[PDB]
Amino acid sequence: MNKTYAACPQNWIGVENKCFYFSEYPSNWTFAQAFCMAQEAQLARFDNQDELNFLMRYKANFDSWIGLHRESSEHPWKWTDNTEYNNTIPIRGEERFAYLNNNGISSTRIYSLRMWICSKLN
Amino acid sequence: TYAACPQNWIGVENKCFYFSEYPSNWTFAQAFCMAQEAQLARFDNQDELNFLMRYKANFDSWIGLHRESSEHPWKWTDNTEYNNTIPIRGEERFAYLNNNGISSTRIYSLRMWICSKLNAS
Amino acid sequence: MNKTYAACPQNWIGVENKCFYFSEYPSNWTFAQAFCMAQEAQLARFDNQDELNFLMRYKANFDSWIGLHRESSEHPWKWTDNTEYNNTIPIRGEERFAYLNNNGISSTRIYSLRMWICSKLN
Amino acid sequence: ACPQNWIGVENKCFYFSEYPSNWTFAQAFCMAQEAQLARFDNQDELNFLMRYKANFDSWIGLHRESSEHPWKWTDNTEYNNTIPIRGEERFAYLNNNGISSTRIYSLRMWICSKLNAS
Amino acid sequence: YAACPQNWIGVENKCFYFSEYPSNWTFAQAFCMAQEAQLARFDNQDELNFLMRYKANFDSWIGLHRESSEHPWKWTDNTEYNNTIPIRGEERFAYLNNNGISSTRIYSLRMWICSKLNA
Amino acid sequence: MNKTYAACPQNWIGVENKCFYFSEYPSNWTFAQAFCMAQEAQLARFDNQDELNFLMRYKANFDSWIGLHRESSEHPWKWTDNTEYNNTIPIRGEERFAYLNNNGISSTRIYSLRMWICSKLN
Amino acid sequence: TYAACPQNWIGVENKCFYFSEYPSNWTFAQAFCMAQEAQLARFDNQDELNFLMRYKANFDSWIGLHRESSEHPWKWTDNTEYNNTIPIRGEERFAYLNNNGISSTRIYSLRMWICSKLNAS
Amino acid sequence: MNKTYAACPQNWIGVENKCFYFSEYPSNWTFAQAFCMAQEAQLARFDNQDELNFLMRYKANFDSWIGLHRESSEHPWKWTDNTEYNNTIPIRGEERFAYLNNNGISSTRIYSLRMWICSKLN
Amino acid sequence: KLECPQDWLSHRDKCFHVSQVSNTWKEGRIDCDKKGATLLLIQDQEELRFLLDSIKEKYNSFWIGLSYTNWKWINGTAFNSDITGVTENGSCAAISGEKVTSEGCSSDNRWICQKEL
Amino acid sequence: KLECPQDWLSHRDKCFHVSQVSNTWKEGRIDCDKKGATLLLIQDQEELRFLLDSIKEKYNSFWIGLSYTLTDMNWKWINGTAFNSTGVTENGSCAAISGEKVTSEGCSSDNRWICQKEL
Amino acid sequence: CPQDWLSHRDKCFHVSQVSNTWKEGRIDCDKKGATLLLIQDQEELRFLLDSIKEKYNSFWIGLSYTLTDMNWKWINGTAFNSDITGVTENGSCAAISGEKVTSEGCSSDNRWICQK
Amino acid sequence: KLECPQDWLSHRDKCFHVSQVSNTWKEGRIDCDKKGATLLLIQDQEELRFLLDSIKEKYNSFWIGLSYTLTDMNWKWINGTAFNSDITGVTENGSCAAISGEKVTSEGCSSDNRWICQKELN
Ligand SMILES: *[C@@H]1O[C@H](CO)[C@@H](O)[C@H](O)[C@H]1NC(C)=O
Ligand SMILES: *[C@@H]1O[C@H](CO)[C@@H](O)[C@H](O)[C@H]1NC(C)=O
Ligand SMILES: *[C@@H]1O[C@H](CO)[C@@H](O)[C@H](O)[C@H]1NC(C)=O
Ligand SMILES: *[C@@H]1O[C@H](CO)[C@@H](O)[C@H](O)[C@H]1NC(C)=O
Repeated sequence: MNKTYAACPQNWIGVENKCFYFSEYPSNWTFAQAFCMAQEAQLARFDNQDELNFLMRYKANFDSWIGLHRESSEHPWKWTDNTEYNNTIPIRGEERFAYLNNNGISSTRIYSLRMWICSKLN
Repeated sequence: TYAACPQNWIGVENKCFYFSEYPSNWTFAQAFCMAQEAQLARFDNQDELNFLMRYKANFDSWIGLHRESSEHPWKWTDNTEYNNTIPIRGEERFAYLNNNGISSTRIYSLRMWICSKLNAS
Repeated sequence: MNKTYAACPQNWIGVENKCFYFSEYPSNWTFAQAFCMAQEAQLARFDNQDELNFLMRYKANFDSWIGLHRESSEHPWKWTDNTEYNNTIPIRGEERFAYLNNNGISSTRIYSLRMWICSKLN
Repeated sequence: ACPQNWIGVENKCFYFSEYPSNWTFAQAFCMAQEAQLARFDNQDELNFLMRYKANFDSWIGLHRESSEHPWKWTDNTEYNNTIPIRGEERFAYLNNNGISSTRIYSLRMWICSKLNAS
Repeated sequence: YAACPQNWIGVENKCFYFSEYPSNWTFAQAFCMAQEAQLARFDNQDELNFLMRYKANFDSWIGLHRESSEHPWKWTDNTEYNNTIPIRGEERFAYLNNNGISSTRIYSLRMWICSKLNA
Repeated sequence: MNKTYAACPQNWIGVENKCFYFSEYPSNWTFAQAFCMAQEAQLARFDNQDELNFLMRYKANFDSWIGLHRESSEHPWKWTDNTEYNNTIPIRGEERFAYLNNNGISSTRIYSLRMWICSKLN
Repeated sequence: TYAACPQNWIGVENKCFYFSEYPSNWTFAQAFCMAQEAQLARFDNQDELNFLMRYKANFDSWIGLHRESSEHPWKWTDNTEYNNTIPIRGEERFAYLNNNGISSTRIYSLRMWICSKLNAS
Repeated sequence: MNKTYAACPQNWIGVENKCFYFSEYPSNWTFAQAFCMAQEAQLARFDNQDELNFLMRYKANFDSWIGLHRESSEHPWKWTDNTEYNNTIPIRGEERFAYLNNNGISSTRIYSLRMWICSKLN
Repeated sequence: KLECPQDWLSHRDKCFHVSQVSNTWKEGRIDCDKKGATLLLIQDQEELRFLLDSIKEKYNSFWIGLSYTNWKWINGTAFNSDITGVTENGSCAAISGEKVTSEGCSSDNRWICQKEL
Repeated sequence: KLECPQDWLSHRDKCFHVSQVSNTWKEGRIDCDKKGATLLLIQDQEELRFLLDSIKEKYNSFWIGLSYTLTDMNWKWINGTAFNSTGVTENGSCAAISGEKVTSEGCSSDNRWICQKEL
Repeated sequence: CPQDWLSHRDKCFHVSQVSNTWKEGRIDCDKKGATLLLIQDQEELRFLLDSIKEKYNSFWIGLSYTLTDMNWKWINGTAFNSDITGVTENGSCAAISGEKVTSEGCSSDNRWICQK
Repeated sequence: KLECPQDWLSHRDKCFHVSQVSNTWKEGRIDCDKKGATLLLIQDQEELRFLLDSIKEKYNSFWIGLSYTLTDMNWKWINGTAFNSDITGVTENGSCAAISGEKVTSEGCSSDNRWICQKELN
């Protein structure tokens, strides 16, 4: 071999064409979202079942923030792009912000504390 | 070889951090840090910021970021402009950390503070 | 200034003459203890109130392993040195392995999963 | 950018199996992907392996001639014994307690490791 | 640490081989491949300085090639060469000399350098 | 303090607003010039007496290539910018390429081997 | 990014060194460096020591080493003890660089000097 | 491949089981020997023809100090171990300290300036 | 007469909730409405003295239902000094220490919600 | 007659618990005793087929109440009667369900286990 | 013959340690008041090879192929006769590579042999 | 009467050699003996004024044949009569004299300093 490369920046994990940041401590939705944006990323977005399986596996047993939000309980779920969610995995609860848990995806208020996952394309 | 940080200070990589137990205005906080050959907290990377956010706990705390006015840019205590990685909240002149990230308040307002200096001799 | 120092190795936190390491994911007591020993450390020992305050604070709200064990419910609490614990902060529960929680110090099974704290002298 | 089904951690490229096998097949599988059974060189590498292996007891690149012989990597370089291996067997695997050992023929998930390179 | 094999020189994380006789580009590239290596690649100023210093007075092949005079210079990886040190001559195969890097025919004879990571 | 900075890249020496590189082995003018150009630099240029004094002092007892050249013995000395030299320190010899020696500045053919100084603005 | 050393100072990695134009006693030399927000030179790696030995030319130059007596250990101006990598010649209290390495002399001896400070903000 | 190694520390060159260090500037025998000792090395020692060939090739055209010394002109040449030199390559001159030149090995006084070479086992 | 919610403070015929969460004054009002409450309206000095003695985390500032939109309560009668110690611009009031202080409405602060019985 | 515990598997007049925790065979026996149970005693092929189809995490090995001792030179259940026709090798081995077959493994190896309670 | 040149028959040879293009090789010989090497016989070639020492390098000679003539010509300037240039012909120059005369690109860096 | 060596200074009936090499006073005496000379014995102020005006490198200290010993409690020349104030400006312990600037200074005999050798013609 004559040269080595890296999949992603330091502290990030590479899964094919994506990079992911798994937080070391919990925070609210606002700080999380701000943190990802600073790294030229967004709160985690899964585009296929493989990406979702990776997130669920590596998130360990940490309830973790993802990039799904809704205007109200009567409004549709949207990504941080503002593109609507395909609703493949329905979200539990009657709140505006989505997080991953051991049962799948659940919801809470902007101000609750949770770990977060960032995502960006390599 | 290493060099333990002083009493009441936390050590994080090449820096040394002091988290106050009591609140004050920004002017006193800045004066306090200068007396310890330090400055109000400066974060240069994500690791340093993660430290500050994690250890500050539930204490809204002063960091070394100020503005001349709402229409002026944010500056460190060095007077070097802010990289604006984490855009500060509010339309006020003096920055501090909270659970939402970095917000701002008036001169006279009281908050706890963070000093920061390089571990050096 | 003409020399810079670090107080503790990379990923560790310095409080006076001690270095602390806070886990990134949870594990059981056996792996946690093995991890610390590999870094020429032990599961977190708080000598004074200042050291205990820091641990409780920096650990966020994560139930984290500390170096206190007992042979059985009827046996005294000992450190990993095998020096007996001064019992300043009494440990809750009737289990053999101590861990920090929001209430103070509690007890669980060797097999329970918890975030951990490694500690060593600088 | 690591190949499909592989995870990139720093300058290394890791493969976490979906189906289990013996130590002989596992080693053969990794070699076919221009890789070897997982080697951890630092705490960060070991933490990743332990975290992502989930609840799957997975083979790593550590083998013994006998219970009275030292543990060696697939390079044939001896293991620094930082994390002592549990059991009195010749082939090691990662579990929730750390590292354990079994016989050549037992079925377990595996982990392949290679440098992200050209 | 881990010493490079016999007849090889270790410079940081790389192992280099300087031939004892000359040969055509094709046999040299084949010789390096046999030692789990490739014709010499330099990634920094330090690596290039080593090669230039130890090359001595032997014009030596390196991993740079070109499809034609109108095509870009590429490494054996097929990654294009950053052209920091432009190669002199209008030929397809590069070699190190005292003037820097020059080019010649696949069939001409030169000394050679291999390169591989210490792994 | 707060953070530390570098005046110049690794292996380069900083003198005011300039960076200088001193070779570790000798080479002809062609390679020496090529080397500097690859680092977005040129064979040393001194603009004042302080810069020249530094070069003479740090070059030790190594006859070194600087960025002065002439078309022929009857042509004026020019920098790599093609700006003419101020001739404050006259160059010895009747050759086309300048180098620093223990006496001051001398000249030789393109092919001779010497050490070499690179320079560039910080 | 890259930050230039002041006038008459030489930049080597993250440090700024100053080489005196005249000799003096150790006391004035130490006082001169302090005036420039610096200290009598300290080398932390082989590269820093190589630079000092190379640029000091043929000038016996004061550095930041001292010791209380012949029977006392060598300390930096920080009061941190020296790693003794290059043992100091002589049975005296104040160190200076020469062509043989590092030797020692009395506080009132005239040597040339070298300062050093971090290129810090 | 799955691990990276080095063979020698930074600025050293690996030849078989040895690590040679070639200086960047000249000094006397005393400082040169002191420099090597500080890196847990000694002035260069060649044990075979291959080691000597490497030294002569990489030393370029620099007269470089090695690890051979003798009490007087009438005394035998010894290594820094104090083991006697096999006199395979006879040393030129009637002086007490050896150094490598383009002709082979020559000798001078302790105080003369030369480049140097350190060697230590990997 | 109905009783105060499970983990709220009780005084006279009022229920208080002191937040641990901070945001703008506008966002503070939104949280009280979601809770079926309003921002704090201090009726007397006795009510204030009670709240201060029941806060514990006296080192934080808390939004109240008073804003410079002059100074008006959210109920919404004009304020009578009988005193907001600070500076007036496009300000909102907050309990900072043992006094009512005027701060920027964009600042992040905790708040006190109140429910009337 | 009393029913199986809250989160245990029910089949015939037996209760099963599949552990998520792994250890030595000796430590497996200790965990079942603490639970007021015993290691798994497979009565028939129907019981085995049930367990396999109700495990889900079939990709992990599970200790059972069967061990080989030199004293008897035979495979004995922990109840404790000799085994009658384990695909593997016999030395100082303990049995475990690895895949869809009973395998003999080293008793020092870390493995999960299946506890059973009789009704 | 000059002070540090090789002597054979009624010819002087200089083997360069410096390398460049064939054009630049010709320029160096002219500055020396010499010309590039013209091999008269197999005896002269065998002598040069046995007196080179650095046999592991290639050396330009006074032989080049031009499209205008479609032939190999010496710089004296007689068309070449097989009495053998082992390589390929395009816009090439000859060089002693090993123990044989080889055709190489004239832009390649090579040492040279001057003759007086 | 025979003349001074090839590159030595000539004054009255004395030859001087100023070293560029530095060492202990003991090692300075050894170098003069190897040269068939002795350390400098200043006969008068005229001889001193001559040496100072012929040094050039006034920024260095030079050993002379004058030392203080506890056995005599006096300053003695190496010839070896006792010194007379006809002035050594410094401190006396186990000291040796050296020309530092335009004055004779008492220094530690272990310090590295250059020296002045002298040869008598008579
Ligand atoms: C509004 O509240 C204040 C006390 O906060 C009170 O004095 C005033 O009477 C109230 N206004 C109305 C209309 O009840
Ligand atoms: C022990 O268990 C096996 C089934 O695992 C059974 O066939 C045997 O009869 C049992 N022994 C006794 C004494 O019940
Ligand atoms: C040109 O040189 C060749 C030998 O290199 C020789 O055979 C030929 O006769 C020469 N031509 C003339 C005109 O001398
Ligand atoms: C010793 O030297 C001093 C001058 O340095 C001189 O005055 C004295 O007479 C000399 N002693 C003898 C015995 O010559």
